[PDB]
Formats: sequence, C-alpha cells, structure tokens
Amino acid sequence: RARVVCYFSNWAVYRPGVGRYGIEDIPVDMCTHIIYSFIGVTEDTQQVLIIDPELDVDKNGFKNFTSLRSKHPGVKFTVAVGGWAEGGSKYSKMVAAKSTRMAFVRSVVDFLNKYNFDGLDLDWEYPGAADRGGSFSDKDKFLYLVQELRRAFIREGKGWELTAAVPLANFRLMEGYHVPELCQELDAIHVMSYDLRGNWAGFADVHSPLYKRPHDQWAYEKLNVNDGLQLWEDKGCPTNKLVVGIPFYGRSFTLSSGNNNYNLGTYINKEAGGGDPAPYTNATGFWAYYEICTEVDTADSKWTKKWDEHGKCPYAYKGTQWVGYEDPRSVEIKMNWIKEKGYLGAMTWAIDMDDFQGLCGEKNILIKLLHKHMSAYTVPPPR
Ligand SMILES: *[C@@H]1O[C@H](CO)[C@@H](O)[C@H](O)[C@H]1NC(C)=O
Ligand SMILES: *[C@@H]1O[C@H](CO)[C@@H](O)[C@H](O)[C@H]1NC(C)=O
Repeated sequence: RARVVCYFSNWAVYRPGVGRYGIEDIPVDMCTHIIYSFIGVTEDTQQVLIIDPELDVDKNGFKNFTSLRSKHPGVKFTVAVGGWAEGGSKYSKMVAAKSTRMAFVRSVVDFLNKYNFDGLDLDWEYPGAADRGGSFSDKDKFLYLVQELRRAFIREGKGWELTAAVPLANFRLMEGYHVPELCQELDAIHVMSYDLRGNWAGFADVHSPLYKRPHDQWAYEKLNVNDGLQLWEDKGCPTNKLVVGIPFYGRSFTLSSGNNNYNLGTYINKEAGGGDPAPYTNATGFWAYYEICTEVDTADSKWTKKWDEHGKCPYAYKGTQWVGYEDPRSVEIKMNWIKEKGYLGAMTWAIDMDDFQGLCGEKNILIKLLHKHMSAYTVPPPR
C-alpha cells in the first residue's frame, strides 16, 4: 500500500540522441502514481497555463499520458502545477484574494476534466519565499488554496487526489507551510529531499545526505533527509502521508583554481555556476544519473569515486569537476530506511533521468530499486 511516485518531465523529449525521453519511455508498471510536469498559472487571469501547447495539446501529450491507464489501470496519472522555471511570484499573486483563487480552482477543474487526469500535484516553489516572489501572507493563503481545491475536488465527485511537493528546510517550513492543516487536506506529501547542497551554498557536497556529517553546522545541521523527514513529523504530518524524494540526478561543482582537496566541504569556484553542462541535460551544475554513470562507471574511467560514510551518498571527481549523487547502493540504503521509519513511500525526481536506455548496462536500474522495495512493503499505521 506504499507509493512509488514518478515525476515525468514533458521537456525531456527534446534532449538529443539517447537522452530523448517521451511518454512511451515511461516504465509505467514500476510506479504507482505518475505526475506529468509541469503546467503553470497565467499572470493576468489566474488560469491554468499550458506551457508547451504544441507538445501537450497538439501532439496529444497530456492525453497520451493519461490514456496509459487503459493498459495500466491500477496506476494514477496526475499533473503538477508550478516547478522551478515557473517562478513563485505568479502563485503568490494568484492566492492573494479569494476571487483569484476561485478563478484558478475553476480553471484547474476544467483542465483535469478536459485531459482525464486523476488529480493535481501542487509544486509552488515556494509560498513565503522572498527569493521567489513570495511574502508573509502566502502561508495562510496557500492553505486556503489547498482547502478550496479539495472542496472543489469533492464536489466534482470523481475521487481526484490533491498532493504537494514540499521542501524540508525549517525556514521554508516556517515561512510557507501550515503543516498539520496541509497534511490533513492532501493525499500525499512529496518531500523534495534533494538539492540540500549545491553551488549556491559555496562548497562541494552531496545533495541528498541521509544523515548529518560532522561538517554540517548552523542552518545545515539538520538539513539532511533523516532529520528533515523527522521535522515534518515533529510539525504534525502523519508518517503515512510522507513520501520521500530520491534524486535521479547529481549536483555538480567546478572546484576553485589549484584546489587539490576533493573532500566534502571543499571550496569551489562559485562563479562558474556549477560543474560544466553534460551533453543531454545541458545544464550547469546538474547531471542526470545516466550522464553520471556513463562517465564514472566505465572500465577505463578517469573519474575517482568516493563514498560519504555519514550521508550514505556517492560522489565522484576528475580535474576541476566534482559531482554528488545517488547510485544503487545509496538508493538501497534509503529504501530500507523508508521502511524502517514507516513512511508512505518513495518519489523520484525524475523518471526521465534513470538509465532508461541501459547505457551503463542495466535498464531503469534506480526505479527498479524503488519498485522492488516498495512493492513488498506494507505501510504501518501512523506513529
Ligand atoms: C501520442 O501518441 C501518438 C500515437 O502513437 C504519437 O503519434 C504521438 O507522437 C504521441 N505524442 C506524444 C507527445 O507523445
Ligand atoms: C545549452 O543551453 C544553453 C543555455 O545555457 C544554450 O545557449 C545552448 O544553445 C544549449 N545548447 C544546446 C546544444 O542545447
């Protein structure tokens, strides 16, 4: 009764060569809930914004995705609104008044009906975040949006789910999230237990450490997956609503000039913006799992791979380049820990970055680990 929640990126179809990943590449039976990412909100009218209408509507992307249920009927297919590229300001604007929230809610209900989705995942990054166009009143008004969406979903009578992707840093929680009230209205809380470190922090480190390391101090002291999920529990979310995110990508860095120390916490060249872009994702500071394994795991690789003994995550480096990520060892350790803690299940950002071509020898290796572990696991009653 555990969940395996798979985010699917609608832009991965534009990656070149073996990076191209479309609806037809989703390994549907490895997931229990699959989430088409992203739609947005319009700035002026507070309606659903279709972000790639040529793909999502003209080439039938949304409907090909939802019509996957014909052959896979036990899986739920929902849509996510928001995401990082959307920004936060349009969402703060949309929730600022009852009238604008109701315009959005109506728009969402029409959309979910039009494309036969099973519900909505909220991915506003983030209510209350000054760095993302937010402000103080977002905390109350996001809860109002959630309560209003749930009521609309009940009125529609189709049993749609409402879920949200959430951060784990305490300051983000305090600024944006009425935890007990939200966890009561939502079917699942998809915890973004990743991007916990990265170029923005000014030092090299793995980005999904499971436990605290000695170098973790002040706002990093509890910024790890174990303590972050414990914070969600402490603030009032039931264990059986929490789904733990697992990144199928690495955060990379360019090390500072003449720096020969490759340990966790080593200084970086922050102005570089991260490690150099990889060939398929073409994004500074961000490498898909398949981009990492094809470089690090080959027999004649010149990368050096190490292990964070406390964070339980791999990292690898070569030259000035350093990347922290998840591999099968670390993902196994996290699946066992989810079961130990009794959480609702596992989530992946994102299924389009697993080694779905088997470039490294084993097709869909990471999602197969999530599926193997979760499908044999019974979620216990709340703690
Ligand atoms: C949807 O499926 C049709 C029929 O197979 C295909 O031609 C089309 O390219 C698909 N569109 C997307 C976005 O996957
Ligand atoms: C990679 O993205 C950069 C922006 O960072 C863009 O300028 C460049 O054209 C892209 N290259 C490819 C091959 O997509």
